[PDB]
Amino acid sequence: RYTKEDILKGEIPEHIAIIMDGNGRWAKKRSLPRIAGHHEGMKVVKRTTKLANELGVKVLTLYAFSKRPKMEVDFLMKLPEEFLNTYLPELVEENVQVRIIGDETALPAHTLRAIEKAVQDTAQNDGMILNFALNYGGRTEIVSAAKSLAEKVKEGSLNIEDIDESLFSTYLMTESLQDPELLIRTSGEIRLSNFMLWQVAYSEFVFTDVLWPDFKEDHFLQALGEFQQRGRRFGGI
Amino acid sequence: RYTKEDILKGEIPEHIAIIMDGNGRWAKKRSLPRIAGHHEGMKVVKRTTKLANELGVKVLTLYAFSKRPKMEVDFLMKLPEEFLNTYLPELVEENVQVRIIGDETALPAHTLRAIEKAVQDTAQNDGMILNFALNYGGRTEIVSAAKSLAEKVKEGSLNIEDIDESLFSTYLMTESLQDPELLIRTSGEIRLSNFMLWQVAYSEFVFTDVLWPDFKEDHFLQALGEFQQRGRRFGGI
Ligand SMILES: CCc1cc(N2CCCCCC2)n2ncc(-c3ccc(F)cc3)c2n1
Ligand SMILES: CCc1cc(N2CCCCCC2)n2ncc(-c3ccc(F)cc3)c2n1
Repeated sequence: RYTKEDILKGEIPEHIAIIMDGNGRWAKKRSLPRIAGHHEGMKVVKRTTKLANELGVKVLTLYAFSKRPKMEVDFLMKLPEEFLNTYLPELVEENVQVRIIGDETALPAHTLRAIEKAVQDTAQNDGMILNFALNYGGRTEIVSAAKSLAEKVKEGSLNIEDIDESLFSTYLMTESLQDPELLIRTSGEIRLSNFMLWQVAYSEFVFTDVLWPDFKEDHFLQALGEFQQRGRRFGGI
Repeated sequence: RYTKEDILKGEIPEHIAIIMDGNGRWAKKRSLPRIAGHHEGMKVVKRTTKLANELGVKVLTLYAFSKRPKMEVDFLMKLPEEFLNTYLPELVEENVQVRIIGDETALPAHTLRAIEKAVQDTAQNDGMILNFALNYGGRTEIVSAAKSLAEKVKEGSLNIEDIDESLFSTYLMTESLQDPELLIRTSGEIRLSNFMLWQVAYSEFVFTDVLWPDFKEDHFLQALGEFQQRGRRFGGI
């Protein structure tokens, strides 16, 4: 419905967050193994990155889910390395900054050292930020912020009366990131699932039935079109 | 589409939260003054309370919004008193517990003393809880929880390593309430608008274009039907 051209003439949210869901359901629909769903979603991460960056998006936060059989768990823990293997050279050429939020202690040393090198390899780029949220949880992030504030208060380098909304935001894992103007959730679930609770206080939400491996350029455009037409509504605010 | 009978044979969320929006837009549609929108929404609070309580709902959290002309601001600040005036005797007979969350210091003394008496007048009831959220904000609630935890840590009655997800929940304004299984937002906006950020981490969300003064029994049923059919879906989880 919405061509690319139409979308560009309109407003482009600086920070988009996508809850990438439905990789396994896609595989089942396809009569394919579950791991083939996750691999296909990996290629969709690339196309989304490219288009969002072409579109002038400034931050793209992609959320990958967390008790499946431990062959599948190990496989997903190796996806970052495969993705970075195949797509990092064009990520540095396309001027992307690779970044990661979440509990990093949940991944093996080898996976972290691959991730951390792609990070420092793109840190001197200044284009789009590609933020991967891994083993990330909204409530845990909030509680960890409170505990670190409590510890500075305990040590006497922070006074409780100086703890305010903006200071609290500096203690979250997204401290140097503007809040997402747009959150997209694929695979038909209409929930937040413990994702960026504090940060999406005022974000527009766009839900779609489309499964993440199917969520290609046209579907991405339609969500932007949905975002834009909300800005063109009349009446009260 | 969904009769009452159908809805009852299914599962009833124990805690529902509604973002009551669209009172003014309804008035404009009706060629009526804005304050007549707010008064009509007040009568919809009653019918929703009655039906939810008949339906066996255990907690009903209703959210009323917060810079309009100061004739309209003063008018909304007097709605609690009018509502409690007209509907409290049947709220005590219908076994409802009236409760309130939010920054109470934002209302005048007379409005608080009316609210607080309706509270203690129903405190010895044990049926449905009717929770009114007034001058309530998700982020401020979270920050106030951190500041009180910081203060017990400062005084030495709490150790930082004992601050966890469940303890953090005890410091929110909804401390003695289960998280809502269902959040409903009327008037067509698909956003949270800084409402119960921590508490809706896992809630099902139901959005509707219906304006709150129009949101009567049938529309309420359809949202429950929507809630129930999500539980009957197949595939992955
Ligand atoms: C669970 C682990 C996982 C799963 C996963 N999926 C499954 C989630 C939906 C996308 C399909 C591929 N992806 N896709 C990219 C990454 C990635 C992570 C870190 C990084 F630095 C670069 C890329 C990824 N990581
Ligand atoms: C802003 C103040 C306001 C506005 C308002 N609206 C406007 C919001 C949508 C509902 C229409 C009537 N309502 N409806 C009930 C109450 C109420 C508050 C406290 C209490 F103890 C009992 C009832 C209410 N309070």
